[PDB]
Order: sequence, then structure tokens, then C-alpha cells
Amino acid sequence: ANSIDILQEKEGHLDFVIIPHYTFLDYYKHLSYNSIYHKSSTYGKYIAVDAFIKKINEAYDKVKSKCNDIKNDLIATIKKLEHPTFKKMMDEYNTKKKKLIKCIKNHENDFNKICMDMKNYGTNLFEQLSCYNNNFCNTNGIRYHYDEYIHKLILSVKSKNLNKDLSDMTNILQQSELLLTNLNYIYIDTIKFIHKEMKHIFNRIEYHTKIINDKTKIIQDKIKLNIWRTFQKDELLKRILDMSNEYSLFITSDHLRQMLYNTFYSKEKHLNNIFHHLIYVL
Amino acid sequence: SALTQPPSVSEAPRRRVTIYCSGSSSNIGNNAVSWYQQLPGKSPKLLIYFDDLVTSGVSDRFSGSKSGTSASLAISGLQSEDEADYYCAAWDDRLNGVVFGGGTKLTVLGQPKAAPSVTLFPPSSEELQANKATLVCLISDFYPGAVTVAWKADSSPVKAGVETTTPSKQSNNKYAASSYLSLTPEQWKSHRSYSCQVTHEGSTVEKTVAP
Amino acid sequence: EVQLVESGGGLVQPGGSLRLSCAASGFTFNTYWMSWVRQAPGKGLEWVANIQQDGSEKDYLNSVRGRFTISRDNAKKSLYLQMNSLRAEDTAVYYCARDNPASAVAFDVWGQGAMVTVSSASTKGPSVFPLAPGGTAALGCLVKDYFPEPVTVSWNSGALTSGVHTFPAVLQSSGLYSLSSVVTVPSSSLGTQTYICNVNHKPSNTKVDKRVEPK
Repeated sequence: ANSIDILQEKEGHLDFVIIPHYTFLDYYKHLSYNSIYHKSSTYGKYIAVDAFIKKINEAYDKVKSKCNDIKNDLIATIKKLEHPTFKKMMDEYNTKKKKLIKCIKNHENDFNKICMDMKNYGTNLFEQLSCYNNNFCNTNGIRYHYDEYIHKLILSVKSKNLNKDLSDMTNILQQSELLLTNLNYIYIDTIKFIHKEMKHIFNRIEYHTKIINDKTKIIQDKIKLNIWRTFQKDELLKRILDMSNEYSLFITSDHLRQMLYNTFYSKEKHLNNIFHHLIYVL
Repeated sequence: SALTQPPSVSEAPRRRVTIYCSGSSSNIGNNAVSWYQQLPGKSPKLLIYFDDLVTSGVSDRFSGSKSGTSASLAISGLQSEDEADYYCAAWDDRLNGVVFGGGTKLTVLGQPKAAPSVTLFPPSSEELQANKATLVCLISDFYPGAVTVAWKADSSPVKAGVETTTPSKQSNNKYAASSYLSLTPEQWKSHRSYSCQVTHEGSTVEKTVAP
Repeated sequence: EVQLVESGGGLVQPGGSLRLSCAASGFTFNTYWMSWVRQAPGKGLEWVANIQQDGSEKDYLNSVRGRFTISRDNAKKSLYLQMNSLRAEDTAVYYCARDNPASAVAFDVWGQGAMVTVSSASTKGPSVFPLAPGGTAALGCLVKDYFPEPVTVSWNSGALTSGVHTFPAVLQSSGLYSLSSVVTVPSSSLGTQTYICNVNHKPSNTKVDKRVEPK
């Protein structure tokens, strides 16, 4: 329950991410692709690699779907709480949230089984990597995989002002708080809850933003040291594993950041609507 | 069996073959289907998994598909080397176990007729020295996997003491069988010639032994 | 490279116990689910059991629950099947298998198989007799009246290792088996190598090497 993030990107929808599994699955995807791009004759294996990863993802999602009944119960409680007795309504929110997390933990073994399959497949591909001479293995796999799978994400990140998104959220949180205090009720207890929700979401966004910024710089510097050059086989495998670690850590926070950003602004509409209702209707 | 497969399917070379695997919503409908090839006398090997993934190293002429409660295996550009038994399997939620299909034997057509290679042995120095006697008729490489075996003792039909095996698929796609005739060492000495007669495709190959 | 080798097969009396072992090599055994699959002679495949990487989850065929125990030892890279209260229907070749992907329940690696026979009949060793001879005269050995299967006859302590024909055994109306193994000697006219037949019936601990033709 410490490494589980909850997202609500759109009204009436809820999902969850077990953070170490996302990172784990993502890591072995980079490792697999690096293993097939090292030789030009194994490029065509990408169809099989894509198809295996797709099967793993569907298998993982099918395990997630087992908690759909508990999940939709929580969703309908959130709708009641966000669309205006509050202690009873909030107590039912915490208990339903607790059932969701217990449902997720009761399927850890199913989740781990699918994760171990991805690891084994990626490692089997990794183990077949060969060189013309082990004293100077090529790094074409590292270069190609970066150019075709990673570079677009680094540029998409660099094209954003993630720090400004945080200041925009902090200002929204501060101004909405100062609004509550200079007010004058079921509408008040509701606004305090969504504000508390948006505040936790914001701290999660801030957590991932810091990661993205660190990893953005780390990746861009490390990739320069690992391409258009050769390495002894032991060193090549080490750098591939290191790149795949950086990539997966970057991709997890980037992924979660976007989903959390959407959740924050999905909640803000409720906040704004309940404020406009407390003023113009009442 | 929970999964239903045709007992046999057949097709000429260069063509495409389909083998269905009929199941239910508790097995195929909800779980991943695997497919296996078992060559005569060999351990099985995995062809297809996750319904339609081709295991690494397996030829691309093998493909998988599944829809609803039925799965299927396709073999294109058929080769006589593809002659084997094919099994489907999948997890079953109601049984909490793997259900296997009953298997399907694949027969590739247009295989040229092949006459049996027959070898007949008389009772050994030992066995005779050990108060015993048996005739060994070894039959191999007959493509049409059917043979009739007759035994003769100085041209008289032998109706007792004969045990013949069912024909068996060799690695080379042809068949093998063996026929045995048991006798007392006095019986082997009492006759001049013993004959093993193997009939295949209306033609008869004969082998004879003498004490 | 990747290999699975079974041991521990043989003849057991009904209601008796037998333990199969599987030595794995060429891969990280500790990171995979492992399995047992069986095939009765002339019959189809029937799954027996699965076991998780650390042994915390075990799955069994309905008909063997309570009687069979699948276990593993990752340090020894070994898989086990403790078979208790054996029944005649348990008679089959038992294959050790790797379950990968385990989410797909796929047996991606198979062993050579271990023969297990559940019978009230007793083990009988065979009387191995040599077989006397297009310019390629042939000959071999005769493995007479044994029980149960299998019987292995190689020509490694001899020669023509690849070009032999070991015929499937006949099941006589006595319940005993008999097989013959012949090799098509390429140089056969008053000219040959030191060919020897290596017949060993393991359930009867018979190991007879018969050098049918020293020449």
C-alpha cells in the first residue's frame, strides 16, 4: 500500500498503479529491445517482442480487473461525496478505499507471476546477445533503441515546463484555500475534502516531477557515453542494464505525473463548480 | 476430454492444414491456449502459446488463433516432416488444472509406396543351448503402414506360437513391425525350412531359414 | 544447452510409493515455475502438477490430489514428484517440464521422460541372445521375456551408433515383453567392426553387454 498510486483522470473513472511492477515491466521491455537491436539480423524480432509484451500487459490488466467490483463501489462513493452526514460518507470512503488496496494486495502473487515471465523473456533475449569480438562489442542497439523509443519522450518532457505546472497548482490550492477562509454547511465539508484530495495528488505530482527532472539530465549525459563507441562484453551488458534502469525510472514518474496531472485538474472542476454553486445559487 | 480435437486430419504437401481445439468458457474462452507437436518416439515440444505466439526457434509455417470457445493451429507449406501428433491445452477455471486435448494425428498425403525390408533370424547358439527356440522376423521401411504376416514350416501353414506387433511410425515417416514364432528346440530341428511371409499392398516378400 | 533429466522411474506395486527427480541445467531454475506431465503408453498427454519458483503455490490434476506431492530444491536445481498410493491408471511416462510463460501455463521445455509402471506382477529380467547373420548382411541381439518396459540397447560400446534399428517390443500373451535390435552393417562381407549391444533392464538391474560380432 506504500507503492500504490490511485488515478482518477476522468469523471466516473478510477485506476491504480503498483509502481515497482510498472518499473519492473518497463525495465525488461528496454532490455528486450536492446537485445534485438544489437545485431541487424535480429531487428525483425520486434514483431514477436511487441506481441509478447502486449500479451503480458493484457494478462496484467486481467488480474487488475478482478478488483472491478470493489473498484466501482469506491467510484460510486466518490460520486456521492463530490456531488452535493459527512462523517458517515467519509467513513464509507476510507473503508471502501481500504477494500480496494486489500483486493490489490490479495493478487500480488498473480501480479508477480506475470512480472517474472517478463523478466525471464527479457533475460533470455539478453543472454543471446553476441559480438564479433568480446573485447569491442558494438553499441548500435543502445543507439537505435534510444533514438527510436526514448528520445521522443525526453523531447516531449523538455518541451514542457513541469516546474511551472507545480506553481500553477500551488496557486490554485492557495487561492481556493483563501476563498474558504473569507467565506460568509454540506458544501464546505465537501470543498475541504476535494481540496485535501488535490493536495495529496499535488504532493505526488511534485514527487514525480523531481524524478523526471533528475532522470532527464541523467539520461542525456549517459547516452552520450554509451554510443558511437565499443565496450568489452561485460561492460556493454552493464551499460545496457544501467540505461534500462534510468529509462524505466524516468518513464514511471513521467507516466504517473501525466495521470496525476489529469486527476488534479479533473478534481479542480468539482472544486470550481461547488464554489460557483455556494455563491450564485445559495 | 474437456477439449475436443479431430482424431486425424490430412492434406497434401505444399498446402495449408487446420486443427481445431473445441473447449468451453471455463477453459479456452478465458485462458491462453498452448499447442504441442510430438514426433514418433520423441518428447513433445511447444509450438504456440498465449493463443497465437510462436515459440522462438519454431518455423513460421505454424500459426495459432482462438476466438470464442474454440482455438485452431495452422500449418502452411506442409512437409512430410510435419507428420506427428498435435495437442492443444489451456487452464480450466472450474477444475483449477490444465486440460489437454485428446490429440490429432497429422497425415501428409502423396507419400510414395515403399516395400518392406524383411530379415528373418533362426534360434541362436544360446537359447538353443538354453533349451529354447524363437524365430525373429523384422520388418521395416514399409510406407503403407499395414502388413499381413504368415509363417511356414516346410511350406505348411503355422497357426500356433505367433505374436506380431502393430506397425509403428519410424523417424523417416515409414513403418516398422516385428513377428515372433516360438517353438521347442526339438521342433526347430524337425523341419528343413521356416518361412516368414510379409504381405504389403498385394505384394508378398518372403524370407526363409534352415537348421 | 537448456536440459531437463528425469530419474527414479520403475515398477511399483499398487498402493506403493515412488519418487521422481528432475535435474535441470542451462538456465536459472530458481526464476521459473516447473511442471510434471504424463503420457500413458499409446495415449494422450495429461497434466500432473505445477509449482511456483519458491514452492509457495502448487497445482495438481484432480485425480492425483492428496496422493502426489510436487516439490523443488533451487540450490540443487531439482524438481520432485513424490507419488504415494499408486494406482494402475498412474502408469505412464512422466515428463519434467518448464512452465514458461507461467501466466500462459506453457510447457516450453521437456525432459526425456521417466517410465513408471504400477503393477502387482513382478519384475523379470530378460534373456539377451545374439542374432546371427545387398552385400550388407545385418544382425543384432534378442531381448527375451522381460517386465516391465523399458529396455535400452545401445551400440556405443560397439559402433554404427547412428544407423541402428531397435524395434518396439511385442507384448506376448504371457504378459512379458520381447524386443530386437539390429544394425545394417555397411561393410558386411567377411568384414566388420567391434559391434556390441548394450542391453540393460533397470527394474531388474540387468546390465548385459553382448559383443555379438567381434571382428
